[PDB]
Amino acid sequence: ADKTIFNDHLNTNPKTNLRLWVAFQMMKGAGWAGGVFFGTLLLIGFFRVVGRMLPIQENQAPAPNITGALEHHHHHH
Repeated sequence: ADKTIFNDHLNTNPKTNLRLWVAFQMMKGAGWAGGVFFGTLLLIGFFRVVGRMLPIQENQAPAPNITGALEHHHHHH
């Protein structure tokens, strides 16, 4: 009893190692990297930009304002 209806041991098996390597790389790589990067960036990125309107404007303007700036060029003199 040895090879006949037995085998026993992993015997390295390149096919098994290859699948394990690719599986881990794809899972951890695509999942973690792609998941967190693409997932978070897209979620928080798009939501934060559209929601908060970060890109320009924001809400107001640190400028004194007072009452706008110029409705259509005026002159009080």
